[PDB]
Amino acid sequence: HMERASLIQKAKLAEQAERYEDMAAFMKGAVEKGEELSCEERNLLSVAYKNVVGGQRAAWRVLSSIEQKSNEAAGPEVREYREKVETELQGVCDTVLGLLDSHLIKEAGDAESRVFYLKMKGDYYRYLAEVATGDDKKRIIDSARSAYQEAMDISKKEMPPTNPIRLGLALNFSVFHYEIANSPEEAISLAKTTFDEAMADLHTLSEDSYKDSTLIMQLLRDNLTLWTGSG
Amino acid sequence: PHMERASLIQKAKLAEQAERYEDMAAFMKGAVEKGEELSCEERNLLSVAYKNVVGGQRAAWRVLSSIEQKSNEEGSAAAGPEVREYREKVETELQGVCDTVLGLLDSHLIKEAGDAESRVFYLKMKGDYYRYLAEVATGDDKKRIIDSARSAYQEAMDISKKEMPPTNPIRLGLALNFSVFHYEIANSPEEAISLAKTTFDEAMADLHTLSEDSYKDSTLIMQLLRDNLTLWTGS
Amino acid sequence: LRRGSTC
Amino acid sequence: GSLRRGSTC
Repeated sequence: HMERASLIQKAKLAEQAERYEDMAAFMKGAVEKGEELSCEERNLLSVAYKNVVGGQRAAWRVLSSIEQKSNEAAGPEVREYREKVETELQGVCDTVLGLLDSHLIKEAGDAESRVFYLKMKGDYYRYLAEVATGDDKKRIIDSARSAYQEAMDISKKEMPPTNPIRLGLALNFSVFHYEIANSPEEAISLAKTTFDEAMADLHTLSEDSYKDSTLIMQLLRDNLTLWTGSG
Repeated sequence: PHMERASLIQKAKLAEQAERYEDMAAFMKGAVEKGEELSCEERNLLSVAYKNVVGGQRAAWRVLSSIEQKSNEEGSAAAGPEVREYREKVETELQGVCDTVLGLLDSHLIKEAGDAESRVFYLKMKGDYYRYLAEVATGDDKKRIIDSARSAYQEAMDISKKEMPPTNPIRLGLALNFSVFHYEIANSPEEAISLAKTTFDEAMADLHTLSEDSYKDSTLIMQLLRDNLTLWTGS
Repeated sequence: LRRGSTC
Repeated sequence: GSLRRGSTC
C-alpha cells in the first residue's frame, strides 16, 4: 500500500487504466521516498504530470479564447472559471517544480538524467509563463531560460547532436524562444542548427535510437515550415 | 463567487467546452440543488457531465479487474495486493458518483408531478446508475441493486409505452439500455434479444412518417439496437 | 465488439 | 501553412 515498490506498481496500473492524476500522486509519493528514479521511473513521472497539465492547459486555452474573443455579451463567469482552472494548473506546476528542486535535480549523476530534470524545470516554468500576467511574468520567463540554458550546456558538452533527450530539449527551448520570449529569429536559428547538426550524424545510428531521433527532427522541421513559411 | 442558478448553468456549458466534466457535474449538481425543474437542454448537460465522469471510472475499473482476474488464474504468479487495493479505490470512487446521481434523482428530479419525456429521462437515468452499481456489486447487496435498476427501467417503460410513439428517441434509448441490462446484468439473453428485436421492428414500421430532424436521432439508436442484435444473435 | 448502450 | 507548433511528445 505505501512501500516505494507498491507506489511504482500502482502508478503503472494507473497508467494502464488512464488515471493520470492518481499516477501523478503515486509517482510524487515515490519521489518523496528520497531515492533516485531509474530511466523507466523518470518517464512514468513525466507521462503522469504531462497528461494532468495537458488537460488543464487545453481547458485554459478554450476559456481564455472565449474571454478575449468576447469584445464589444461578455461574462463574469468566464473570468471566474478561467481563474479557477488557472489556479489549479499553477498548483500542479508548483508541485512538479518543488519535487525537482527538493529531490530530483542533484549536484551530478548521469548527464542524461541531469538534462531530463532541467528540461522538466524549463517546461513547467514555460507552462507558468503561458498564463502569467503580473510583474511575475519576467521572473518566470527568466527561470525557464536559466533551467533550459543549464540543460543546453550539459547536452552540448556530454551528448552527441543525434541524442533524443538533447534534440527534445532544443525543440522545447526553441518553442520557448518563439512563443514565450517573442524571439522568432532565435527560435528559427536554434531549430535550424539542431536539425542540421543531427542530420550530419544520423548515419552512425541504431534502429531503436534512429526512430526516437527522427520523430523529434520532424517536430523541428514542422515548426520551421510554420515559422519560416517555406512549405 | 457567482453561485446563482443562471451562472451555474453558464459555467457547466463552459466546463463542457473545456472538457472538464467533473467541474461540469458539480455545477450541474449545484444547479439541481436550487430546487427548480431542468429544461431539456439542462437535463442533457447533467447527463453528459455524469456519463463522462462514470465512463472514465468504469473503463478504469474494467482494466484493473481484468488484470486482477489474470492474477487469480490457476498456475499464475498470483501475488500482489496492489491490484486489489487499487481496484477497490477506483470502485469506491465510482460508487460515490452513482450514489450522488441517485440522490439527486430521488431528492429533486424524479417527481410524480412531472411531464412524460422528463419522467422517462430521469427514471432511465435511475436504472442506468443502478446498472453501473450492479457492474461492480458482488456481495449480498447485488440482488437489491439489480431489483432497483429493474423497477426504474420498468416504470420508465410503462410511461414510454403509454405516452410516446415507438420512434421517440427517449423511448428507443430506454429500451436499448433495458435490453443491455437484461443481457449483461439480469443474465436473460432471450429477453434482451426479444426487447431489442421488438423495439427495432416497431420503430421501423413508423419511420416513413418521421420529420427530417427526428429521423437522425431515432436511426442512430436503431443502429445501436441492430449492432447489439448482430452481436447477441450472431448474424 | 462491446455492447452499445446510450451515446 | 497554418497549424499548431509542437513541443515534446
